[PDB]
Amino acid sequence: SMADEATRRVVSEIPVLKTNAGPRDRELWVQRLKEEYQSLIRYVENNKNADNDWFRLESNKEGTRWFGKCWYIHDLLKYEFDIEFDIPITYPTTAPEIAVPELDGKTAKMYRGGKICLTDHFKPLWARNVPKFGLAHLMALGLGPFLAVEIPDLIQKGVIHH
Repeated sequence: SMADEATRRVVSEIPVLKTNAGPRDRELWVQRLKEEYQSLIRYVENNKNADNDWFRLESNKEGTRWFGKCWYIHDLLKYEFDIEFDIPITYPTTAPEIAVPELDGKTAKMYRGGKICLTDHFKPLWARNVPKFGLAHLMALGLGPFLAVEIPDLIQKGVIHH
């Protein structure tokens, strides 16, 4: 499978997550958050080592609301966008909906609130991997490929300015 090798090439050095727990699940949710932060920080460290340090994320105390920033460089100009998502009750079987609010109504590849349309391939890929993928994978496989198509397009069409 090209699909399987492409997934491995992107995520093989991202720590795999273990705990099947969502926000309501008490000590099991605290454990899943340890795995989420472990996976996120290793992904960030690998990104730094590859000159691709492209996002920052923080959460509320309970790890149910995530927010931060992503950066996309195009023709050597850096474009910054605020990002956010809620953790669904049914996480991690259900994937979170990433919002880039400043892009709300600026592309057909997003729905209301600036929520990114995840491919008919990203969702079944998440589903096939439950519960091994987490927020690092959402960034690497969901938001990353979105920006690599849409930011270039929106700069060309004069929708996004520097």
